[PDB]
Amino acid sequence: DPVQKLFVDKIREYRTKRQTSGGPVDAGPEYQQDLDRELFKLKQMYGKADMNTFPNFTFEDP
Amino acid sequence: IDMEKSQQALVQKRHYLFDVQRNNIAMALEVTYRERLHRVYREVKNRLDYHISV
Repeated sequence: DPVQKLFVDKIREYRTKRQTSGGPVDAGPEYQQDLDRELFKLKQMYGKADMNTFPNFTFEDP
Repeated sequence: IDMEKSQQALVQKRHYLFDVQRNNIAMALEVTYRERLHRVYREVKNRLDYHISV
């Protein structure tokens, strides 16, 4: 199973990725701008509510 | 005489109008109830879902 060089190569490279992931590695500002735009469209589709605010409607009657 | 008898029977059956009015009021409130339930449940569903999205 280890004889195939490519499998072990990918394995070790991903291992290195995991250790370097102590923090996420190689974001790059492009990453941040993409996050910005996609989160913006997501929230705009959803709304302007808080991250985790449990709201209420304050009902009424006819 | 016959007209008097007939309108007397009409008077007897009178109550239907008021009863319809009460029926209207009652189940109006009831389905207001049920839609408020739907509203809260759906809202919390949406609020929790925009986190799975992220």
